[PDB]
Amino acid sequence: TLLINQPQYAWLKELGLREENEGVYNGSWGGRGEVITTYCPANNEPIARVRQASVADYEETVKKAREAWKIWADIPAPKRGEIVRQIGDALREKIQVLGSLVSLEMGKILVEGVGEVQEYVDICDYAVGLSRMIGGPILPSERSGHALIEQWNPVGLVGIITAFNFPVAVYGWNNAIAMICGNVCLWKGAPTTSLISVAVTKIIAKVLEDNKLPGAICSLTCGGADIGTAMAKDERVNLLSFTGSTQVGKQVGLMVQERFGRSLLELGGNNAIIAFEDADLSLVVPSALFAAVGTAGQRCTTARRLFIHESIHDEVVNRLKKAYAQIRVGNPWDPNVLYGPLHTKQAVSMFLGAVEEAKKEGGTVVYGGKVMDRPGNYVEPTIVTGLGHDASIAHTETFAPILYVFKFKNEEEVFAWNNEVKQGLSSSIFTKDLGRIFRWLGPKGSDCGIVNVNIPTSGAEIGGAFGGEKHTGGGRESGSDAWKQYMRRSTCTINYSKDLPLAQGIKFQ
Amino acid sequence: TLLINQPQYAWLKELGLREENEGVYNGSWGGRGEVITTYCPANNEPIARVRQASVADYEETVKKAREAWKIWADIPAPKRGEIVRQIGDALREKIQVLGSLVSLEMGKILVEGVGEVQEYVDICDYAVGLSRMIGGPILPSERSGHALIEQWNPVGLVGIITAFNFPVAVYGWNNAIAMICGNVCLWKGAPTTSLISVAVTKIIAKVLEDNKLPGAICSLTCGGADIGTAMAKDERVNLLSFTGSTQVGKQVGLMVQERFGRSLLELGGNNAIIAFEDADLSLVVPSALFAAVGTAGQRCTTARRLFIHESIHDEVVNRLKKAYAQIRVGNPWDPNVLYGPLHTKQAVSMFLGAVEEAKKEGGTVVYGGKVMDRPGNYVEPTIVTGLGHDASIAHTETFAPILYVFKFKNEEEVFAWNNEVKQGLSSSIFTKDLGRIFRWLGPKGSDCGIVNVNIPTSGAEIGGAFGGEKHTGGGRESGSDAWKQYMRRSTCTINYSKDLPLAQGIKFQ
Amino acid sequence: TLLINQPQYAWLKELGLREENEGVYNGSWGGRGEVITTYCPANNEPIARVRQASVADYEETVKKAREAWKIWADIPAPKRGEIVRQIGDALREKIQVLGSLVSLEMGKILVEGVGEVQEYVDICDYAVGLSRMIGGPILPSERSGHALIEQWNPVGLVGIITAFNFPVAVYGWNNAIAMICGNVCLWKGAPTTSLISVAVTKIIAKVLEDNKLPGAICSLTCGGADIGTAMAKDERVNLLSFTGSTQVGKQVGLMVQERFGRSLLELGGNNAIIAFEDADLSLVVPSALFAAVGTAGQRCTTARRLFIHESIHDEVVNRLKKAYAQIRVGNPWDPNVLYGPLHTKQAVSMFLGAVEEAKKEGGTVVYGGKVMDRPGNYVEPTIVTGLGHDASIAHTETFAPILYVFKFKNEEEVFAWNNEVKQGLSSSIFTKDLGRIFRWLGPKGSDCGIVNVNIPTSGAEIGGAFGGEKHTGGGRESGSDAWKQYMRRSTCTINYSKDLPLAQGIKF
Amino acid sequence: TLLINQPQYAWLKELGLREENEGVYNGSWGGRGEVITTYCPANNEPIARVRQASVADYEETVKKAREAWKIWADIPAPKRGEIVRQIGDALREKIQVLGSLVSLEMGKILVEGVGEVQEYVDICDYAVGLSRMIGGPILPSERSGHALIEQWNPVGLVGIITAFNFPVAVYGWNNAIAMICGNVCLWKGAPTTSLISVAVTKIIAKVLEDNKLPGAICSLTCGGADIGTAMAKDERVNLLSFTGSTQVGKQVGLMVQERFGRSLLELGGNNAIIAFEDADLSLVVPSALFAAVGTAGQRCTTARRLFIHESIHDEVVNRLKKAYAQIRVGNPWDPNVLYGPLHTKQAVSMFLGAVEEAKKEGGTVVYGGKVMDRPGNYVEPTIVTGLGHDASIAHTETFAPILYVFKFKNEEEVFAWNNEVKQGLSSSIFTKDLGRIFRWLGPKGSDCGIVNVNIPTSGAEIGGAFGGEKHTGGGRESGSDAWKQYMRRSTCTINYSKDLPLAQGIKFQ
Ligand SMILES: *C(=O)c1ccc(N(CC)CC)cc1
Repeated sequence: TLLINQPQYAWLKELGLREENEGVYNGSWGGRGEVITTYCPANNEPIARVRQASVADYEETVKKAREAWKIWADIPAPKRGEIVRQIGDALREKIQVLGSLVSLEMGKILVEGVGEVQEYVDICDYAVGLSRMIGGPILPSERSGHALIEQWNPVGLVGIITAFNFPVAVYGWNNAIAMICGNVCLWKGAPTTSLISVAVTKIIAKVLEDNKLPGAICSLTCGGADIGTAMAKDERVNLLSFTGSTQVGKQVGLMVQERFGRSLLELGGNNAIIAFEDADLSLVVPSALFAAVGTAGQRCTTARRLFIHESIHDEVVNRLKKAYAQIRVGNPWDPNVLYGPLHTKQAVSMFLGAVEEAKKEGGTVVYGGKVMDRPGNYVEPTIVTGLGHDASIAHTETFAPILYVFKFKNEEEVFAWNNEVKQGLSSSIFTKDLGRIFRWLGPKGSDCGIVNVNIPTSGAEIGGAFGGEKHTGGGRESGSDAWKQYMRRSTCTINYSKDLPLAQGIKFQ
Repeated sequence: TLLINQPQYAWLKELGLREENEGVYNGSWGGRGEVITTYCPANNEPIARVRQASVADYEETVKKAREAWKIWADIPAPKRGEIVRQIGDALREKIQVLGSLVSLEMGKILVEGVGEVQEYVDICDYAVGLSRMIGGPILPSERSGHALIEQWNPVGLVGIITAFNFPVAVYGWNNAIAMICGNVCLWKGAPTTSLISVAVTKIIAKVLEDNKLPGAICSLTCGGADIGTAMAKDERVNLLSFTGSTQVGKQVGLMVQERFGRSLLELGGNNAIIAFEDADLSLVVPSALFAAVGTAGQRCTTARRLFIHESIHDEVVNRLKKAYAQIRVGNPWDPNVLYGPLHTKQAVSMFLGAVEEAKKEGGTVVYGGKVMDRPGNYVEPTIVTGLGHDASIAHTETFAPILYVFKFKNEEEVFAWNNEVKQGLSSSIFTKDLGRIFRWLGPKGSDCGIVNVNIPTSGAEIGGAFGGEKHTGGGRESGSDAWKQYMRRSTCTINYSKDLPLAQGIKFQ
Repeated sequence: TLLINQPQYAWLKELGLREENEGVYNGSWGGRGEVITTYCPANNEPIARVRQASVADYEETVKKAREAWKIWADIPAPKRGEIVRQIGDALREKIQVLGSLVSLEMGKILVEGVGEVQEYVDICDYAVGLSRMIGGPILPSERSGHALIEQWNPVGLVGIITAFNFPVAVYGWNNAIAMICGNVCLWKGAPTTSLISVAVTKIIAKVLEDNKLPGAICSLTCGGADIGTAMAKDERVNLLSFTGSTQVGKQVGLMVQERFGRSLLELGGNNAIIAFEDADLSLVVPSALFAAVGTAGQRCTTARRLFIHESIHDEVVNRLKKAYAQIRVGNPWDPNVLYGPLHTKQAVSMFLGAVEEAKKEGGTVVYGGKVMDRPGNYVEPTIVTGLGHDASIAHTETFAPILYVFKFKNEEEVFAWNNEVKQGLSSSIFTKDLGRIFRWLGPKGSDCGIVNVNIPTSGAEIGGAFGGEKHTGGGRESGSDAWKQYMRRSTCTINYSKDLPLAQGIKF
Repeated sequence: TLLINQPQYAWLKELGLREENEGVYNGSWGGRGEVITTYCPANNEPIARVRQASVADYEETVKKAREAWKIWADIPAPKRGEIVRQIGDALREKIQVLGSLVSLEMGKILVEGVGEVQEYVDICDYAVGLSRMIGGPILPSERSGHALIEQWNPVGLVGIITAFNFPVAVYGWNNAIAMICGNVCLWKGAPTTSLISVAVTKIIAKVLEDNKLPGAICSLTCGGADIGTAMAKDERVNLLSFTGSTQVGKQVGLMVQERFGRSLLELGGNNAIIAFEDADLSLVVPSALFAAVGTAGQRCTTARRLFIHESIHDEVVNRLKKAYAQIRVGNPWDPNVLYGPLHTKQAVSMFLGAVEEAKKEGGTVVYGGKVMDRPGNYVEPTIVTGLGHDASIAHTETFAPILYVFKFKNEEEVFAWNNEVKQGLSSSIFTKDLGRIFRWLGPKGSDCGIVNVNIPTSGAEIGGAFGGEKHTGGGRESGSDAWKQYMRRSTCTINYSKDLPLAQGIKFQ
């Protein structure tokens, strides 16, 4: 029996969810594709069903979205910002129930569920002001009687593919920025968080409908690999923002590049925390814990590698283990719980696989490493010591709560060890040395898109451009001038004079 | 026998050119790959020889360049700008002999040869000031006692692959920007302009060596497709700047995405001039002429499509016909010449082929279309009417002086025809209508990277970012914030406070 | 009796307004100064009274404001933006009663009273995003192992003196930008719009109070010339944003410059519309009309000079006559009314004085020019022809609905005539000539702070920096990088190396 | 007799200086005012004479510069940059003789004389690139069919009044920026450095004339307070850049404000150095020495106040006195000499008076404090301890090598002590504490325009905006966006649509 049919989950109806929901929106609701059932990862019980998009659904949707763009692009950017502001308020009005759904279908703890929705509300308030600012410089032309200007226009249709772990905010940050930039959007979320994608889409839909705007401006085509690949190969998709694993992201990027389209890739992470001898241990230990076990280690910015100086290595590990024992586990919707279940049953298997490989490669499990004997997809937060820093499994992103601890001696080698992996999302060092801090930020420091000091790998905010380097994709979202990725630059020369070109010996007229 | 061994060409020696020249520079001069002889396209005679890089030479060069980066990247950006300043002066001191070499080996007329070198001089002076400006904003953090900064660092090794038509300035614009940004450069130019590449490298090498800097900061590895492919597949090449055809650029782009590297693609063009009924025809006819026949139609920004409104179609054509008949043909280095040869004999084959396919697709040759009985690779400037705007040969970049003329009635359809091709480099309308001019610059206007008004498609300067959209690659060079393509962005959060994270019910210390 | 005591004006109570109101706020409410009574320009009746600030009130308010700054400047800018966001929402909840108060105490039509409040609401939303963006560039130092950064910090206390014609939004645009930039604010509104100042202050106070912040962050000291003069001389006022007449602003600027303080001046205007022969007359006539008679000619951006090409002059004027006679007059809060009363009785007399002085200078009144025989400060919309462009009364800002119409021949001279006056706020041409348009925007073009094409002199918005040149002050508000005027710049070089200076022959 | 008649100073003729020189340059060279004689501060001997500007000279010059502006303003900004580039070149060619003139007439040592000319050279190279960059943003209008652009135009005539201590570079940095911004310049340098002003003018004059440009673009009218006051009152001076004392600057500022003009004020300084307990003393001692005695303590950024923590107070003071004794004083035009003479005889009097006023204030001279028995205006570098930090002479800018030393205990109070004075030009702290450094840069830190860490108060470069706060004037020169002070902003809304305003119940046509 589906949870949404049980009286205790009647609050799901406040998001407009039913026993069977439509997973396509383009002004109209539909879905002739495969009917998927999503499950609560805390108890493996089925919640509700979503009818995904068929190829024909995708086709019709893309066409409706591009026709809607003809209208949306002619709307002044500040007025597009007004729509985004209204989307912000609309999310506020549903922040608790939507945050509850995120906890229910995805499995993160409630304050992170609500918090993720707040991140979307926050990016909306940000995009409202940015909508009056987007543009380029007026340059002084070297030619008398000419103007030189930099114009920015929408790319057209922005395809948005998102991962499971942040089923609201990742789309949200692409949505808010793309909309003020005059783009229409097409969403294909993770299949396992389909209800969430429908819930958000319903909220946005009403805002567009109340303002007499075509709903295809924020289109939805639920589905899996097939819909996603279609988006990657569709020339009508002017920008494809892909958020997910490196393995899938590599193929999406290659498909987009094949058709000379634009891609925005936000891929995997393997982020390290480095603790030098002069570090504040009262700061290092709790920072490492929450960055490693937060969301059960299912953040792209999760701390997965911990380099500690030889002098303080044993102490920091011992203090970590005593703190790992206090981590409260249970239902994600339980306010006393710090630590929820993994998203899927396969995630649990990957967890055990990495643990076994780590041990085989000489590692030692000083805490955890076992599956919790209880309903749901619960595993113990895990700390592994002894592995060589260049161990294969350590160089591999395992989307699970496993922290590999390494020893080091000097600044030069430990910087290289942070950079020696293929991923390049987030990084952090903990130290008080002024010279070291700036070298860390310099050309011989971290090669990551996020480079932090005395704050763990999860430290980011709206004002800055978010993304990573190398195998992380190189794309950027949110702040700074990240909006430029959602627009096309044109360099324009306007001759307003009555001057004629030099004839060069040629008799004209 | 070689031209360089003749008295009238003794000026070649002033560029340090000999009978056979080493085609590899990395601090040392060498080359053990295939020997190539480059020819003057004006008379099809051998000039001199260059010993190209072997694969082993390339490996050695990359190693030395990356080692040279360790030193170059530690040098303050303004001091890197001082180096670029001296490069500019060195080019100034050799501008006539180098300009002549460009005219001799590539085949553009002398004023454009010198002019191209002048462009490298100008971008150097520009980069000097820019070296003191590159960087990111300090942002206000949402967290108390935290600083949020945006850092920019060199990507490292910048591979530059350039085309034949601008064998100096294309590399030059990439070089000046990359160097102030802290990168080392490895250059592979077009094989048929190898002497020009060696000459430029000698000039830069002397500056680097006079400043006691490792010469591998500006490395050279002359070679063909194999050396290029090696660069495209080399992980040690952080950024690959490719300037060339779309066919080759597509494959280069894919190899780079395959290894999650960075590419900058400046590819083919099929640029259109659109003349409206209200256009000043005394401005249109000369603008169209010079944009079409300039550099024997071998500019990437060459005008290849000419849309004329029905009312003025025949008048513009006749005036172009009478104007074309006055174009002065001769050797590039001859005074007061306007039109030289095509670069290769194969390029002449393409010319004839496109002409044949044109009249087979319904086109009429109203001027030119034939080869000139003269030493070298000389063809007649050509005007073709009657072709449908969607004809296959019209949607193709034929790098020869062929101008396709079309009729249009209204503004909506003619904007679409400019945009319907796969290329998206440059575009121009000639009109006096205020509204139309802004619609042209707007979201419903040209889709090109360069959108001009009352100035032909060749209209571009340093101050702005240069590049195109769609199949042109998306890359940008020179002005605005194009320097960000040669650097990696990091978003950095610095905790300078003594605050500790919330305990969340866990007892630490 | 007072208007606030009559049943039909009971809606005033929704704004916290009483018979007699405190005109001082600094976390606490008070007022031991003189009691002022403001009046309704539509019927010359008293609305309610306000206790203005005494000297002691001013002193304790400044001190409390600078104390509150120690807390406010430590609050991260994005969080300050959140406060400004809540102020925006609080304004939305009172947008109709506040807009009605503006129509009542100031005199503009209801849609503009509401419209002015909406402008404050919009600048708040704008400031929210901007609060995450304010800052300077990290620059590449020429010194190895050195960092070069441009920092921006709040100036501290920002004094805000405002005019009567826009008694809500002018303060609003200053308040929103100043707050995200980390400053505290002291507001001295126009005396004749004291109730509006109190009402707006009550709205902001609750938000600050609900968020457990010191109320002095947005302080209010109602008062006249003496309080304003004090702010101009007070070294504890790090920035004085002044919005008012040129005459007053000049003295304000000199006092602030005397003590090496910072000033932001937004002063008078004498804004011109120029209609060339190639202009769309269907655009020119209604644009000229609304720009000239809007808010009874009481905008700083109001069109006062109209230059028309001699070939279209007579046609334009005639069409303006026919349009002017359809202008609907009445109560500003009454529907379909386009035209309310002047702000004060003094303004009416100044209106008549300019009319007579224009006749004596050789001008001709082709429409209006008289006082309307009705309750309130109502005067007819006026069009004056025949004056020479260099006439004294034309060069003078008369804050009243008077439009001076001139003829011109060439583009060169008419550009000079727009620039020849002392004011330099707004300017507009109506033409289709591509070249002329860019010349208008160029070095030989308009010398004004606002330079418009095919849109009248009142064409402005939030995204742009708002201000004028020459006798208009030179200050800027709202958009672009106008926030820099509310902060101080510092250029910082940071040596993080272990390298020592060159000994230069000396042994250490 | 004059020093320009002794063949030992024959090199003065390389700058085109004669016995009596014209001090007025517009299109022509004139001077009907008083004839001033300038003296070498090292031997109190007359060098040469300069015929200064009469009132008629000033009126003619002003009128001629405004006519020249009509031509100069039509010249594209990048082409104006080319002129500035040539100015930089001409200075390079005369850097040795002009630098020697600075040492002769002003009194600073030769490397600082040549170095000051190099500063002008460098800002010229900086300006060239900037001239392609100046402008405002294109913004999205909230109105359909409307463009919103920010424009920047020259202010017109930029009047420049400069001090004695930097008689080349201060004008230089004003000139380079003002010119590329399209303004003409009127220069009135310090009366005591008249020869330098004329020499600099002659260099620029040759450049302008060789380019067939009206020489009035860089006009010169030598004079004292009378010419300066006329500029401050002149409505035809759209911008007055004043560089000098706070006393004079105040009155200048008031006059310009009286007539609603623009002023850029760069005034007095009273710069402090704060050394905390955790400071590297190997860095502090030489840093404080060179900052205090540099240019005989006649820099506007000279360190005049020195706050040392009580724990390290006695040591640092001793080390300074030990190093102070090693300072090699002599002729400025002589090698290995670190300290030269004061500029005038009146400067020596002010020096002694300040020494006396500090003794009566309870301070103790621990080194120097007396005049040097030798020709010229030579004084001993002085160190004063025991003074109260709020002593009247301590808050006073005495333009002589006098360093007041104060003790402190905690961070909050010593920050206040740096800000407690009227001056706010430059400030420096020396420490390693991460949190302290950021607080120093924060809202509760220094109130100065230059806020340095681990570098003396003389630390400034081209890239950043140079200027101070409070009684220092508020003006900014050189880097960042300081160029906006030389131009006027306009916010331009362009209606390019065919739309008509709402009739509001009125019948039109
Ligand atoms: C002139 O009357 C005037 C100037 C500025 C404003 N603002 C901007 C601060 C409020 C909309 C209103 C009126």
